[PDB]
This record gives sequence, structure tokens and C-alpha cells, in this order.
Amino acid sequence: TLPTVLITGASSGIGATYAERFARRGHDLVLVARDKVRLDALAARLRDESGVAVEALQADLTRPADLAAVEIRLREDARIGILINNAGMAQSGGFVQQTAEGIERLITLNTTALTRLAAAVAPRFVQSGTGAIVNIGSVVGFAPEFGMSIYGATKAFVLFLSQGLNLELSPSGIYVQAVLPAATRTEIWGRAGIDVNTLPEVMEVDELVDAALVGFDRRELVTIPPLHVAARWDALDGARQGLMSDIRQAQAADRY
Amino acid sequence: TLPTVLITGASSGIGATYAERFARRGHDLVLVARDKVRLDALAARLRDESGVAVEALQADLTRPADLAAVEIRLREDARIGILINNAGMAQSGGFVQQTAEGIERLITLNTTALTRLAAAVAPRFVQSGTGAIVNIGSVVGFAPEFGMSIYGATKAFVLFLSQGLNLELSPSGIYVQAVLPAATRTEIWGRAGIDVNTLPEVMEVDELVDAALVGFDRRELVTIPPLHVAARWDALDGARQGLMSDIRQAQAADRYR
Ligand SMILES: NC(=O)c1ccc[n+]([C@@H]2O[C@H](COP(=O)([O-])OP(=O)(O)OC[C@H]3O[C@@H](n4cnc5c(N)ncnc54)[C@H](OP(=O)(O)O)[C@@H]3O)[C@@H](O)[C@H]2O)c1
Ligand SMILES: NC(=O)c1ccc[n+]([C@@H]2O[C@H](COP(=O)([O-])OP(=O)(O)OC[C@H]3O[C@@H](n4cnc5c(N)ncnc54)[C@H](OP(=O)(O)O)[C@@H]3O)[C@@H](O)[C@H]2O)c1
Repeated sequence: TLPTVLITGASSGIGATYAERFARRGHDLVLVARDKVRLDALAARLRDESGVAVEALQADLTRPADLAAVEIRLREDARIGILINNAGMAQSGGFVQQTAEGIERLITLNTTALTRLAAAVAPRFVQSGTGAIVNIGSVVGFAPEFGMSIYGATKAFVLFLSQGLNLELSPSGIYVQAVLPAATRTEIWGRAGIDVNTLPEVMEVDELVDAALVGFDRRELVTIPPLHVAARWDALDGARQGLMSDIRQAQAADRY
Repeated sequence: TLPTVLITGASSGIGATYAERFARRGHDLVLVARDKVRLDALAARLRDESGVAVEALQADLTRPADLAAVEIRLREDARIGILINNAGMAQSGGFVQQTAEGIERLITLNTTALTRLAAAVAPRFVQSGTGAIVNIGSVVGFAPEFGMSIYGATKAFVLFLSQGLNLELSPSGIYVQAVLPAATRTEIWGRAGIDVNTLPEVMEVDELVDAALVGFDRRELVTIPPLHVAARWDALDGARQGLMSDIRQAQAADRYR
């Protein structure tokens, strides 16, 4: 029997296409987002088209009580063996046009909620010796130049967390994937007050998810569909380790 | 007249040494942390020894009302021209031993509060055409191997935010520095349930801060005192840009069909 997949941000975009795709592979699903009505239509379609069980679970992951209720479900339901931590939003406007409320929301959703859901399944996954956590990062986490300083910071967070979780949890049989899209045709752009049609280039959501799932089936750790030269990843990671090899912690460097 | 410095996490460790050092340079100070009694003693010492004004400002930066009150003070007080976003904590235990409450606290302090205080001064700094934001990251943000997956993530956040803020704000005359210590002899270790004496090597807090301040005086963007070969930073940043140069966004790469 195939594991049930809990997907956050399942109501649209990358989340919704993951849901469609996993339903077509034969997995039962738990779909979470705020828009209950839209989730109930999507769930019904997938139950009908694919014959799997699909539950629509309303939750605002920036509301403490909703998040806690999703944590509970992840801790307690042994059927759930794949977590897609996909729910996320971009930044609207530059740094000075940010608000305290907006910063709170962006960080809580993209970072705190994602990390907490992963922490809700990890103990159970360790005990069973199996499980999968797919975290959606972004190419923007490599690009302070893109101009979304906070959002990009949240996505650097998600990449790093994913790397760290792999090292901690793969020895207990857990797969931890970071998936890093670049511009993809979803509701994120309009949510942030950007017209998606003004971006030079944008990937279709079907093509991104199928690429991501090729990565998933190969059990790839870091999956970057729009990166046309794979070895740039290895070179980035090498330079990171290279830097780490020349840390001497007892004394400040001569130049200081 | 020299700008007043607001320092978070001023009651001990790196924050407290920054406070001592900036007081000796002649700056007035606003010191923030939870331990009011300890802040009042430090403030009194610095007023007496150095003859600058020093205000002790109690705040738990994980409590919404306290954080909002510090934001207000940063927005409204034109004297404050340097922000040291130093308050932070490490992770206690591995990922499976984490708690919802502990995750909330660690991320809120190291990330949300830091970002919000920076956002509280930036508009005023942009308007005045001057100002400085010093964010304390960590070498651990380069090291998923170190085993603190959440804490390290918060420090990858702080580095990235710093880089982004530099590009957004230096054109308006703002200096944004990321300071990245490695193991340094402060209260962070005991807070996390680690005996600092079991670490192979640990830098004295005086030496770290003085190194950081050499960086600050040279207006260096990314300052990593324990990195003995500077060019490893440039090579990391190059590889990052190298990767960015080979992103083609319309189509998935051949290896994914
Ligand atoms: N260009 C791209 O699309 C792109 C590129 C790289 C990475 N990403 C990442 O991809 C992920 C998916 O976003 P998308 O592109 O698929 O955008 P999307 O169409 O806006 O989907 C976002 C999903 O997250 C849910 N969500 C938003 N706020 C929420 C909240 N407070 N609580 C619970 N759920 C919430 C949304 O449903 P409700 O609004 O009904 O809650 C929606 O299903 C994000 O993490 C994003 O950072 C996107
Ligand atoms: N090895 C290292 O020490 C090392 C290496 C790299 C980076 N860092 C970074 O250096 C920074 C300073 O830490 P440290 O090494 O100096 O440790 P520290 O001695 O524990 O100092 C932490 C300071 O932040 C304050 N703080 C803690 N929780 C707080 C809260 N909720 N609200 C407001 N303030 C709070 C503390 O005072 P109260 O508890 O009285 O509130 C204290 O003044 C951190 O951002 C840390 O991540 C440290």
C-alpha cells in the first residue's frame, strides 16, 4: 500500500499539480490550504478521476491554532509517509515598503510553519525507518540581486534546512528533497502585486512538477529544474565546503 | 556628533562587548535585552567609564508588544544611526528533539525580530541618506554538517538578508554588514545545553568584536574573522553567481526531460 501524501498549499499552483500527479500515481492525499471551497472541488475531482481517497483540510498556516491542528495530524496518522512543504508566498514591494504584519506573515508561512510541519513528522518517520519530506525552496535563494530580500532569505533558509535534515535523517531511512523552481506560472505573482506576463520567461507548472518528480523518483537531494548545467550546484557546494575547510576558530585572521 | 548605537542582546557576550567598544569610541547607546538588572549595571559602568549616555531598554524580542515598542523607538529617534542586530540563540538538541514552542522562539528571535528591527530603521535611514545595519550571522550558516539544522538555517537567512539589504540600501548611503563569527566564548553554549569547554577551539569575545570592528571601519560587507583565507568567500559568491548565469527559466533542463 502506497503512502498517503500531505500537501500544503494544495489549492493552486505547484501544490495543486503535485496533488493531481500523486493522485494519478495511486496515492491517497491530504490537501491543505485556506480556501476550503476550492480544495473541496479539487478533492472531488481527484477522487472521481483517480479513485484515491482525498481529504480537504482547511488551515491558515500563519494562525497558531490551525498550524497546531496540522501538526497533530502529521504526528498521529501513520498513513502519511510523504510531506510536501509547498505552502508559501512571495514578497510584495521592496524592503522599505514592508510592514511589521507583512514580515511576520511572510516569515511565519515560508519558514516557521514549514519547519514545524517537518518537525511534526520527523520523530514518527525516524521510528518507522521510512518517510519523505519535500521542501519547496527557490532559485531566488541564490539571488540577492533579484530584489526580494526577505523572501529570498526565507528560501536560503529552506535550502539550508533541507541540507541539514538530510544529514540528520537519512541515516534513519528518511528522504529529504529540496526542490528549487525559478519563475513558474502560479498565483504567487498576482498575490505579490506582480503581473506574471511581464517576466521575461516563465515555466509552466506542469513541466516544473514533472521535472521535480523525476528528481523525486531518483531520490535526488537538491533538484533545480531550470538549472541547465548541473555541475554548478556541485561547484557551489564545493566552494561552501572549501570555505569551511579554511576556518581556524581559535584566532582571528591576520587581516583583522 | 557621533550616532547613537542601538544594540540588541547587549546584556552579555558579543552584544555587551560591542556596547563597551562603541562607548569607548564616544557613541551614546541604547542597550536591549530581557535582563533589565544586568543592563542597568552595564549601562552605569559605561556611563561612568566612558562619559556617554547609555539607556537600558528591557525587551523580550519574541514578545509582540516588546518588539513593537523597540520598532517604535528605532522609527522615531533620529539620533540612532547604527543598529547592531545581535540578539540570538542557538538550537538545543537535534531536529527530532525539537518542540513547536522552541522552533517558534528560535526562528522568531533570530530571523523575524532581526528583520523587523532592520525594517523599522530602513525608511528613516533612506530619508537621511545615512545609517548602518550590522547583522550577526554565523559560520554555521555555511555548515549543515555541524548538526544544528534550524539554527544554521536562521543564519543562512541572516546572511542572505544582509546581502539583499546591501544592494537595496547602499544606493541611498546605508552601510549593511554581515558579521559571521565561529565558536566564540559567550552564554550561547550554556543556553543551548552545551559545555563550551568541550569545543575544540573557541575565540575570545574581545578578539572577535575587535576583528568585526576592523571590518566595520573598512566598510566591509561580509566579515568572517575566523576565515583564514579570504578568497574562499569570493569563490563561494562567484559559484553562486555562476549558478545564476546558467538558469534558463522557460524550459526544464534536459536531464529532467
Ligand atoms: N514562481 C513560482 O511560482 C515559484 C518559484 C520558486 C518557488 N516557488 C515556491 O512555490 C511554492 C508554491 O507557491 P506557488 O508558486 O504554487 O503559488 P500559489 O499558486 O500562490 O500557491 C500557494 C499555495 O499556498 C497556499 N497558502 C498561501 N498562504 C497560506 C496560508 N496563510 N496558510 C496556508 N496556506 C497558504 C495557497 O492557498 P490559499 O491562499 O487558499 O491559502 C496556495 O495553495 C511557494 O513556497 C513558493 O515560494 C514558486
Ligand atoms: N559562538 C558564538 O557565540 C556565536 C557564533 C556565531 C554567531 N553567534 C551569534 O552571536 C549573537 C549573540 O549571541 P552570543 O554568542 O553573544 O550569546 P549570549 O551571550 O547568549 O548573548 C545573547 C544576547 O541576546 C539576548 N537575548 C536572548 N534571548 C532574547 C530575547 N528573547 N529578547 C531579547 N534578547 C534576547 C541575551 O540576553 P537576555 O537573555 O538577558 O535576553 C544576550 O544579551 C547571536 O545572534 C548568535 O547567534 C554567536
